Amino acid sequence: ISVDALVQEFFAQQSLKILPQAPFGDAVNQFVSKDDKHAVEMFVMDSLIEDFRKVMEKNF
Amino acid sequence: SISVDALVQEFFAQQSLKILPQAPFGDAVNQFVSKDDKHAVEMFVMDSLSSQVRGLLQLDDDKINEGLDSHIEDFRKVMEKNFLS
Amino acid sequence: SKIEKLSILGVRSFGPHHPETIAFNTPLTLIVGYNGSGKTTVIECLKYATTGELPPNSTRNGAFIHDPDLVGEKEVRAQVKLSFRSTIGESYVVTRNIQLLVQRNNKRTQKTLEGSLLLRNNGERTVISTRVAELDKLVSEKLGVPPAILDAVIFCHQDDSLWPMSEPAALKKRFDEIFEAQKYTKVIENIRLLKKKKGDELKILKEREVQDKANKERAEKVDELDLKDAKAKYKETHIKVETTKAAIEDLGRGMAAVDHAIMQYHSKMMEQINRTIAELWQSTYQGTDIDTIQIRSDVESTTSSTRRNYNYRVSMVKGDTEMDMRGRCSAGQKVLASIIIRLALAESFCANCGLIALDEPTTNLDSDNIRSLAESLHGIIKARQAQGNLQLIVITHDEEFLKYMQCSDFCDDFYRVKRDEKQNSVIVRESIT
Amino acid sequence: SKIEKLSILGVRSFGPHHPETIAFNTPLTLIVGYNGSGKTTVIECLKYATTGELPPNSTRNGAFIHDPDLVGEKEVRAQVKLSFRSTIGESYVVTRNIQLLVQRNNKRTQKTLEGSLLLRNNGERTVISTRVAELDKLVSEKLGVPPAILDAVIFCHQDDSLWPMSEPAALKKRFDEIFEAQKYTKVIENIRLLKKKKGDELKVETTKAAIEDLGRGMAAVDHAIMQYHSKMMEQINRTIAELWQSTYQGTDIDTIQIRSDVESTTSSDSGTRRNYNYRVSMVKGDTEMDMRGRCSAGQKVLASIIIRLALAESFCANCGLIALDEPTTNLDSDNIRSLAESLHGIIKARQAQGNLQLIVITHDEEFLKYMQCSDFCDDFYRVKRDEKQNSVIVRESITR
Ligand SMILES: Nc1ncnc2c1ncn2[C@@H]1O[C@H](COP(=O)(O)OP(=O)(O)OP(O)(O)=S)[C@@H](O)[C@H]1O
Ligand SMILES: Nc1ncnc2c1ncn2[C@@H]1O[C@H](COP(=O)(O)OP(=O)(O)OP(O)(O)=S)[C@@H](O)[C@H]1O
Ligand SMILES: [Mg+2]
Ligand SMILES: [Mg+2]
Repeated sequence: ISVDALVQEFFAQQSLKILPQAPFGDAVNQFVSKDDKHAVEMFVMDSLIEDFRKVMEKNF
Repeated sequence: SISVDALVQEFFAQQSLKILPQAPFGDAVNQFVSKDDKHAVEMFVMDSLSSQVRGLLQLDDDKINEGLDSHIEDFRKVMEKNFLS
Repeated sequence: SKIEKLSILGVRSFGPHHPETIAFNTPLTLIVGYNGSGKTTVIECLKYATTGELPPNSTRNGAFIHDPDLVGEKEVRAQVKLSFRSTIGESYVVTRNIQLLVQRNNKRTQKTLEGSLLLRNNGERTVISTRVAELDKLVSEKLGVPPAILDAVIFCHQDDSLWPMSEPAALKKRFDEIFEAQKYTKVIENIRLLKKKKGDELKILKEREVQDKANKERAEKVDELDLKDAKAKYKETHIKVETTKAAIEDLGRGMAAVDHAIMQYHSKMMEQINRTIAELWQSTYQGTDIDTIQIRSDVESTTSSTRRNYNYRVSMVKGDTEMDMRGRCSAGQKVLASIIIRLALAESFCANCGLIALDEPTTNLDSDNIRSLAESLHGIIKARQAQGNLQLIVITHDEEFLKYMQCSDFCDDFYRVKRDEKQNSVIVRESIT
Repeated sequence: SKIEKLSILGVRSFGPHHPETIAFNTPLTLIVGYNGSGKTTVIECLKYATTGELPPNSTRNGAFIHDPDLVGEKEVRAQVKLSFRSTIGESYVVTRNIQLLVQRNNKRTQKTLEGSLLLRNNGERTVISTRVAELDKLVSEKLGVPPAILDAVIFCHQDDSLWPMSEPAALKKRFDEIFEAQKYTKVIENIRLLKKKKGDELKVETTKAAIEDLGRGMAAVDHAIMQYHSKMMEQINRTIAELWQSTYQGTDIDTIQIRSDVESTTSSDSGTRRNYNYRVSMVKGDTEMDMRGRCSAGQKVLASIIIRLALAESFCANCGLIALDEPTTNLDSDNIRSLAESLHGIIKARQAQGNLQLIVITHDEEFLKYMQCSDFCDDFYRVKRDEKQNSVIVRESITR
């Protein structure tokens, strides 16, 4: 039983449409445990259409 | 079977005081600590002095001039005796 | 002298409709029960009866008192009767009543009702006091035991039973309470103020005197009535002046007298206590880790426009090393040493009535230490029995400890505290064969 | 995730010249000894290697360290070696060395000398860290166990063993630690500020895109936290109820439940902020009443153990690691047997999985017996004091 498992479960219904949901989840866990402060935002800065988001998920 | 109150008495018997009865002095400190009342010791001292000064005022002039310490010495021993009674 | 009987109503696990009564035997009372039976509660009631102090952490929500909600009432009342007799040997009863009320709210409010201390002599009962604050002082005086030590060692709460192992700060406060150190400091300061006031008055009257001296000599030269008045003034002033000088010598010695007696009292007690701890630790503690345990006490003096400051520590010694026990002692070692220290404290400190209550002394102790502790207690029973100066109370759920204790000593009875059909605590006396 | 072996030198009653090693059995390691043997000392060492935390009350004055005075040293060094296995099954070793130095006027200084964590693989060993702060975080990560519960639940000090029964303030502090509540609150506050940060700075499709994502992410964290807390609580409470029912003899109390209470803050910008107040409650018949201030000593110990077991099961990754130091404290004849039986049941149920490590420390005969033979344990450890009064570790085969 997990805490980000529920985070991911939340994004089952509605995809967060222009970031890949799965990389985000590890990112927030990395962000809170690996505690790099910029990365999640930077990850999004690099992130720069439904198809492209799908590709983002596959690559991860 | 020893106590502070008993130990203050022995000290006094070693180094005796001149105008203050010693039994009531020890009772007074006991009352202050046990009966918690703060002005018992002051009330005692003030009484002892007032009693002493009254007796001394009564004394005759010839007696007074020659010695005064001897009379306060007498009255304190009377007070101790009164306490025992 | 002795505590005779205790009646409990509506306290803790005890029902609020029928009281449960315990008769305290001499010189050993054994109380046995399963976990949560209501054994320790008995000791709590004994402390409440004598001290008027409720158990720690039971101060709010009426934790001490039988829950109102359980019995289908809105209010519950608790009454604790303790029948005891003084050193002189006349019997007193102290009754304490507390009510717990449920609010039409989440909160519950607790209030202390009337308490009476009555005296039974001849065929009648006479009220000695109906006022509570008067009760606490009276029970301690009639028993011959100080209130603090009654709280600290005789009826020490199972939750607080390890206090001699506490951090240095807490240890210091408990000892200061036991020794009345603070009250003594207060009395010393009181004497000093009295001395200084008289000292100031002394100066004024002294100078008044020699002024009055000049007037009396002035008058001798002239010679009537006016002369006589001057003579009288001189006598009155010279007398007061000498009286004060005598007062300062007396107050100073009395100051010194108390300070000395205190320090001498403290030192001699510690030494006496320390010797008992050693005797007991050697007799009791199996294991080679420690030969004896001693309390070390240190004094510091502070300067003010006079004060004795005491710090206490409990120490280990095996093979000449002096080791502080704090942070360095085992669980079983903590339990045994605390028991030993309380036993010593009572023997030396308390007026010599063999009153102590031990609640599950066997906590965290191995078989040997259990066997050993029982044997020491049994030894203490045999020596102190003939005189008739011992009441020892043991709370336990341990069968091994039970066996070594119970049969040989003059107890034809012991008490079992079990729960009834309705789940209220009952106190039943089991007759030994 | 297994712990394999622990080697102890110069700590407590243990000598600084010859080390002592304990090998941890599966699924039960029994350590028995007389009072002051040095049993609790072992868990402390187990606690230190994994958490980098010294026992409470032993932080300074080199209380933890075998006293210099006995041996004629100015310095004593204590080292703790723990060889363990990862969740993945890679083999690791963690060592901690500490220095205690004696100066003139009898004053002493205590210092952490060095910490190293190496990996045992193939024939070669590789060092991951010499930094202590890294060590603590990594070992918690490597074992698959959060650092907080290692301190609170897995290796609870005999002195702190009753914490689930402490006053509401302290109890709340402990639970908040276990739930990592503070860190989650900080990360959510962090993302919203970042969102607003970018909003101010404000391709168009990317922006509208980012706002949709950010609202979603913050909502997920907020929702996941609540859901996590509620879920964890309920499974824990069910474990507690079951255990207390199976174990606790006596009819005075039917069950025990942890009650959690919330203060809720409502924001459109910040989502929801939750504050938790915890209390342990009895139930007799239909009535529920708060235990604190109302329970027996035997009830206190038993309830505390049960809360610890439930917490470990639910919170910790399903590796059966827990250490119990004298569980039989203040328990009567019936309750001791019952605990042993419950423990034995727990071992049998959880054994099939294959990874359970249970450590029981005791000096009690009846309790020792029920566990001893029936369980698959082929060995146990006894702790004795030698003539130099140093603690030694002896392994006894029950066969002979
Ligand atoms: N306010 C209360 N109202 C009703 N019952 C209470 C209340 N407070 C406590 N109790 C119960 O009363 C009992 C009190 O038992 P205690 O005398 O403190 O323990 P005990 O008999 O010493 O058990 P041990 O020490 O573990 S052998 C417990 O079972 C509590 O559940
Ligand atoms: N800093 C220290 N220096 C020297 N000896 C110490 C130190 N700390 C503790 N000890 C000794 O080591 C013992 C403490 O070890 P523990 O692990 O508590 O023993 P134990 O097996 O837990 O005993 P219990 O809990 O009562 S069954 C005591 O007997 C002390 O004499
Ligand atoms: Mg009890
Ligand atoms: Mg221990």
